[PDB]
Amino acid sequence: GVPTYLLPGSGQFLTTDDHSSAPVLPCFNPTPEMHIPGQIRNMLEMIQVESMMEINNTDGANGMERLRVDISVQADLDQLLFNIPLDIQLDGPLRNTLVGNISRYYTHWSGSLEMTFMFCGSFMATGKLILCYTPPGGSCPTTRETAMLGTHIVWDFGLQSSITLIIPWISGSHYRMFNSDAKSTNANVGYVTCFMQTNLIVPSESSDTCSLIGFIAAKDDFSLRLMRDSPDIGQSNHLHGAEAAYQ
Amino acid sequence: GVPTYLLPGSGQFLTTDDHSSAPVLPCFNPTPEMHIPGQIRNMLEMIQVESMMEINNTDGANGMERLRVDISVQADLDQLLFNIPLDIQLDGPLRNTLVGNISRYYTHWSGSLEMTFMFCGSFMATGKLILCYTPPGGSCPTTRETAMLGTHIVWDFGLQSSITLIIPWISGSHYRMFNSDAKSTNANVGYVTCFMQTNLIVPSESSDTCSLIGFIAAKDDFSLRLMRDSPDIGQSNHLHGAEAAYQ
Amino acid sequence: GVPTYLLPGSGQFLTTDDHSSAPVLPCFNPTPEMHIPGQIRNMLEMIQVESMMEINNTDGANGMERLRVDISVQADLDQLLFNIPLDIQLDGPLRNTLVGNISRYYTHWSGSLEMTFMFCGSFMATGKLILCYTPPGGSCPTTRETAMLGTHIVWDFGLQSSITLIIPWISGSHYRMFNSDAKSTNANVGYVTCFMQTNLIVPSESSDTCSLIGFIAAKDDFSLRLMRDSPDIGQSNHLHGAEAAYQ
Amino acid sequence: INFYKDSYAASASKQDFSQDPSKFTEPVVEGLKAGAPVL
Amino acid sequence: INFYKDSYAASASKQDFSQDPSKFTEPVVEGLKAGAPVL
Amino acid sequence: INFYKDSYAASASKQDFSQDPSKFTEPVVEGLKAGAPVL
Amino acid sequence: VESIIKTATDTVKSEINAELGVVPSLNAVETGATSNTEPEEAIQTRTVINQHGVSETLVENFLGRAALVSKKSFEYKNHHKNFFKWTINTKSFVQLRRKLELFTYLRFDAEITILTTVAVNGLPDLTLQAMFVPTGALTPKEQDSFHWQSGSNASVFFKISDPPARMTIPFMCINSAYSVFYDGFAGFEKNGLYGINPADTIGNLCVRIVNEHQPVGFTVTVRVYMKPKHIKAWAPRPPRTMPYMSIANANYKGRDTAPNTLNAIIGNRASVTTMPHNIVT
Amino acid sequence: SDRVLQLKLGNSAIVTQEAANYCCAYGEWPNYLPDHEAVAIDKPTQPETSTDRFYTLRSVKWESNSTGWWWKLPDALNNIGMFGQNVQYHYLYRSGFLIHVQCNATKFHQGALLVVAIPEHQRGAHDTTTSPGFNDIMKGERGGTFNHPYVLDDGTSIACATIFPHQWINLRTNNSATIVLPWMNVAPMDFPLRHNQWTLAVIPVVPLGTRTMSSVVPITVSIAPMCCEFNGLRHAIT
Ligand SMILES: CCCCCCCCCC(=O)O
Repeated sequence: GVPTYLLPGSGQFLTTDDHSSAPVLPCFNPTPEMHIPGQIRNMLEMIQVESMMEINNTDGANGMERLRVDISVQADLDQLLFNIPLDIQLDGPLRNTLVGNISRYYTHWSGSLEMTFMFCGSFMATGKLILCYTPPGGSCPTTRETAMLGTHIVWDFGLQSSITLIIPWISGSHYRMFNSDAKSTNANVGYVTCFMQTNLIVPSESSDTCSLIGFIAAKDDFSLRLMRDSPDIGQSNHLHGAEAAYQ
Repeated sequence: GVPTYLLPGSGQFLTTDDHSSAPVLPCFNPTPEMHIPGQIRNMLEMIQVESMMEINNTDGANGMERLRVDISVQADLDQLLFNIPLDIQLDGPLRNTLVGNISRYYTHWSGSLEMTFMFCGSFMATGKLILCYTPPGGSCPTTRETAMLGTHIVWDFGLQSSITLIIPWISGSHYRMFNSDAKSTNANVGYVTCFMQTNLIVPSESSDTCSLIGFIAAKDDFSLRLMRDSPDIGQSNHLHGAEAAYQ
Repeated sequence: GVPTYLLPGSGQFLTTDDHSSAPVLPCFNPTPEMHIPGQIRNMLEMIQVESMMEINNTDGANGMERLRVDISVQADLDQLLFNIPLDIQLDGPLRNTLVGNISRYYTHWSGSLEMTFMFCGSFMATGKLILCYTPPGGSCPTTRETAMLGTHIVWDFGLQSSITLIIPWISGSHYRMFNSDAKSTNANVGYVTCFMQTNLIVPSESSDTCSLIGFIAAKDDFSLRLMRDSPDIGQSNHLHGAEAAYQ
Repeated sequence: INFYKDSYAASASKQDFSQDPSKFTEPVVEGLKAGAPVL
Repeated sequence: INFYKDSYAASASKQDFSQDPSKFTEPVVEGLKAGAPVL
Repeated sequence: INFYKDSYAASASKQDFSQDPSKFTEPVVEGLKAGAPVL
Repeated sequence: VESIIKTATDTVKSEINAELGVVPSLNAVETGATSNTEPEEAIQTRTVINQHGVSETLVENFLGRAALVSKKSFEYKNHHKNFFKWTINTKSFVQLRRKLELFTYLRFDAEITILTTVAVNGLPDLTLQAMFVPTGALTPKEQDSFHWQSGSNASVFFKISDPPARMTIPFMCINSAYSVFYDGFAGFEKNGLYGINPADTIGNLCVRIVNEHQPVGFTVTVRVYMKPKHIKAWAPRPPRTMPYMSIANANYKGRDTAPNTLNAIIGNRASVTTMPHNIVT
Repeated sequence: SDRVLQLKLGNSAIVTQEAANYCCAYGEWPNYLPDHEAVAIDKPTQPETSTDRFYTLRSVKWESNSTGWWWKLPDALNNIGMFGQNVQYHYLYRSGFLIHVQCNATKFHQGALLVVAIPEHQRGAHDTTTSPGFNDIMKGERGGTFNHPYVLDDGTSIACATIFPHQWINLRTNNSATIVLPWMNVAPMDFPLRHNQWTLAVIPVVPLGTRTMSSVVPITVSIAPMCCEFNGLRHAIT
C-alpha cells in the first residue's frame, strides 16, 4: 500500500472548509435550470443600490417619520439643519441600509460612498442647501463657515429633484475596520453636515415645512473583507414551532 | 510517506456509497454469461406496460370483481358511470399497478400517463362513452356538460375493443411529489370521469350488464426521482424460518 | 479506494514541521504589498552591522559608562590597557551586540569577526595603540612582548578616527559551538588585548583621560547553525495584562 | 480506478443507458402502425 | 478533483466573477448619460 | 503541492536567498573605496 | 452590461469643471435608478490603481459556510426513546435563516455534517444511524422497527469516536430553484398553510442510537450543519430587522425597546443635530 | 423627452406628460415561454389582445394619515375581463405585467409615494405566532392596506425596499410611475388562484400636504398583463 501519516488538523470539522463529499442520492438528476430575472453573483452588486438612511432617529419620531428630515423656512441665516453620524459598526442612520446591513457581515471595508437626497416639498418651494463631508480628526462642525472647508456640494432645488454628495475614500490605510471603538483611528470616517446655503422659501399656499429623504450606497470601488456573524440578529429561545418539527 | 489528513465523513457507512472493495475469493471465475430473454435495464421500461386499475374498490366487491367496472343499460340520459381518483401516494385504483408500484419507490415524478379501457360486453352490444381528464383546481365534475370541458375522448364500441385516454403531463412545476397531502398543489393531478355519451344498448339475448377493464401505464416521456422505501410492504416480526436459519 | 498504512510519526505535532493547512477565511484578499524601506531577508544581514561592546563591565560603572573604555596618559611604558573576553555563550562584553544576540539563537558558528574602535579624545590628543588577537591554547597575554606575537594592528590616532582589528576565522573544525564550557576546545576563541604602543599624549587644555568605543560585527564569511531558544529572555509569571485578555 | 486484481471488486457500473421497452410493450409478431386499425 | 461519480458532490465553485449591477442600479429603459440632466 | 484553493494556505517559502546588507552596513551616499581614506 | 469583475474599480484623475448644461451631481431618484454620479465628477481626484479583491463577497462564499440547522438532545437509556425524527427546515436558527432570506430564490446543493456528543447522567463509543426519509415514506416508530432496514432510503452509520459524518444532498426541488419566500398557499382548498411552498419539501431526518441501552442513562446531542454550494441566487431582499417569532412565518413584534423595535429600528439620539460619538479634543 | 410617455396594448392606451422614464424590472422584458423551458405539453392558448391590455382598478384616496396600499398579482385581476375568464377556465397561466400608477395634485401640494413591485411578498402578521389566513392575503381587485409599512408588514424594512424594481411619485416632480414586470417564478407556469408572483406596493413615505384648497387626491392603478399564455383547460372555478 501507500505509506502515509496524519497531519495536525486531521479529523477536524472546519465550518469554512471546502471539499467534495459523498452524494446521498446517486444518479439523481436535478431539475433543469431555467432563466430567472435578477440573478446576483457578488454581494457588492446589492450594496451599490441606494437605500434610505434613518436620519431622524429621535424620540418622538415613529416608524416612517424616522426616514425623512423635515426642513422649515428659517428666520436666521446660515442655519445648521442636521448632521449624520457615519457609524456603521455602531448603531446609527446608516446601519439599516443595504450597504450597512451587508457590510456588517464583514469586518473590513474600503471604497467611496454616495449619499443622495431627494427634496419632497412642493413645486413652488425653492432653496439652496450645502452638504458637507468632513474627513476625521476633529469635532463635528457646527457652523457653515467651518463645514464649508471640507468636501461639499451646494444644492439648488429644481426640476432635477435630487443631489449626490460623494464621500470619497480618504483613508491612510487600505481598509478601515468595523471596530466597536467609534473613535478609533482605523474606524472613524468623519462627519456629514447640512446647512442652509440660502433658505427654504415658499408661497402662502405651499406647506412651509418640507421633507428630504436621504439615501446611501457604495460605489464600484468598494470592497469588503473578513466575514463575521452580523450583530443585527439573535435568539435566546427556540422559535415557535421549532420543537414541534420533532413531533 | 505521503502527508494526509482525514475529512469529516471518514469511517462512515453510507448505504448509497459507491466504492470498490476487497474480493473475498481471489481468482474466482464467474459462470459465463448466457443470453436470457427479457433483460430489463431501466425500471422505466417496466412502467410503460399497462396493468389493471382496481376501479371497483368498494365494499361488496371481492377479489377480481374489484378489477372490472360494470355498466348497465340506462333509463336516463348523460349518466355518470364512474370516476377514478388519480392518487398514487394515497391508496386508490392506481396504486397496485406496474406504474403505481414502481413509482412508489420514488418521491418525484413527471410525464404523461395513458389509460386504456377494453369493453368486454357481447358483440351485439353497442354504445358510446366519454372519458374525461380534468386538470386540478376544483371539485370533481358530476355532470357531462362540465366534464366535457376538459381533456377527453369519445369512445365508440366496435371491432377495435379498446380506447385510450391520454393524461398529458400538465403541471406548473417540472415534477410533482408523492406527498401525503393529496390536496397539495404539488401533488394533485386532477380527476378522470366517465359518462355515457349515448347509452349501452343490447338485444334481448345479450347480457344487459357489461364490464370494462381499465389499464394504465406511463409513456416514454416519464421520469422518476428521489428513491425511497416503498410504503407497500412491512414487517413487525421475524418471518417464519428466519430464526431457524441460525440453527 | 487506495490501500494505505500509517507510519510512525503519524498524528504528531512537530513545531518545526512544514505543511500546508486549511485556510480559515476562504477567498480572503490580503492587502496589496507596498514597498517599505529596510527589508531584511537573512539574519546574517543584521549581524554584519557593528554594535557596541560592553567592555567596561565592572562594578562602579553604571549604564553607558560600561560602553566606553577610558585610557589615560601613562607614566610607565608598554602598559596593558584592557582585554576582551571573546565569550559569546558565557556572559561577557560581546553578548549584548547584534552579532552576539542573534548568534545566541543558534548553537554553531563559523566566520571572521571584526572589532572597530573609535578614539573619542580631543583633536589635540595623539597616541599609538596595539590591538592583538591571540588564538587559543594558553593563558591570556599580560605583556606587549607576548601579545605582539599574535594577530594584530598598530593604531595611530589621527584624521581617520577608527581602526579595525580582524579576528580571522582560525579553527581546526569547520564550526565552533556555543557550549557552556568556556574552556572547551570546540568553543574557546582565544583573547583580544590592547596595550599602549607609545603613549596617549595631550596638551594642558585637553582632557588627560580619553574614551574609546569598541564595536564588533560579523563579516560575510559568517554562518550560523542549529537554532535554539535564546538564554537572554525568560519569564516565571504571567505578564501584567496577560490574564485580563481572557476577561 | 479499481486497485484490486479481481474485476468483480470494482465499483458499480451505472453507465448502461440501453433500453428496449418493446420486448415488454409490443411483443407482437406484426408491428402495429401508428393510427392504422390494430385489428 | 472530484472522485465521486455525481458532479453535485464536487467542492465549491468560487470562480464566477461575472456581474451586472445595472439590473439593480439602473433598470431604466433609457440609459442615463453621465452629466446630462436625467429629466 | 498546495491542494487548497487559497494560496496563503501553502507550506513555507524558504527559497528567497536574495540579500543586500549594504542597506544596513553602508547606507552612505558616497561609496567607500576599499583602502582609500574614508574621510 | 455584464462583465467580469475581479478587483474594485480604479480612479482616474480629474480636472476643474465649469460646463453649462452638464450637472453630473444632480439626479432624479423618482426614476428608480441609483445615482450615477462618479467621484471624478464630484471632486477633483487623483489616479489610483485599485488592487482590492472582490472574491470574499462572491455569493458562493457569502453563503458557503456550514451553519447549524438542527440541534437535538435526547436520553439514551432503557425506556424520544433512543431515537428522534426531524422534519427538515432551514428556519429554526436565525443566523443562517437571515442570510438565506436576503434572497428570493436559491439553487444549491447542500453539504450536511452531523456532529454527536454524549454525557453521562466513561463515555461509550456508540453507533448511530441517520436515515433520510423522503416525503411520502414511512418514518420509524421505535428504535428497532423494520423501517431501519433502509432498503431504499439512504442511511449513514457513524460512531461518536469518528469525525463528524458528512454527505451532500443534491439540489432536489421540483422547480428550478428553492423559494426562500412564497406568497401563496400549499393546497387547492382555502385552509392550507400560507408561505410554505410544497415544492421545497425535503422530508424527515430520522436518527437513532443503534446500540441497545446500557445499564445507565446518557444524554446524547446531535447537531446538524448545512453548507450550500454550487449556488445561484436571484432577487436580493430587505434584510430582516424584527426578531423572528416562528419558523412557519414572517410574523413580527419587535424588541421591547430600541434598537429593532417596531416603532424604531435604529436607536435614538437626542436630536438630528446631535453627533453621538463626537470627538472631543 | 423622458417626461412624456404613451403605452398602448390591445384596445387600450395611456399617456402621461409627467413621467420619470420607466422601470424594466431587473432589466428584463416579458416574453412567451420557449420550447426549451416548457413543461406542460398541451398546446397553449395565447389570447393576445383580449387579455394583454390595461385593466384599471378602483381608485383609493391618499389621506394625511394613510399607511399605504398593496395589490397582489394575478389575484387582483383574476376576476376581471377575459384575463379573468382565462384564469378561471385554465389550471395554468403565465404572463408579465405592465404597471402604471397615477396620482396628480397641484404645484402647491407635496408628497412622495414609493411605488415598488415586490416578488414573492410573503406577508407576516403582527404580534402573534399564527400565520396570516386566506382572507388576510387574497383581497382581489380591492387590494389591501399596510399595517406597519415601516417594516413592509414582513419584519424587514421599507428603507431597503429599493432593492426591488421601483419608481417614486414625488408630486413636485412627476404624476405617474411605470414598471414593466417579466414572468417571475421558479416554474415556467403556475396555478393563478393560490400563488401571487408579484405584489404592487404604493406607500406614502412623505405624507400629502398643502396649505391650498383641500381636494380629494386619488391614486389609481392600471395594469396590463403581457404575453399571456394558458394551459390545462377545463371548467371554470368561478
Ligand atoms: C438540511 C437539508 C436542506 C435542504 C435544502 C433546503 C433549502 C431550503 C431553502 C429555503 O426555503 O430557505
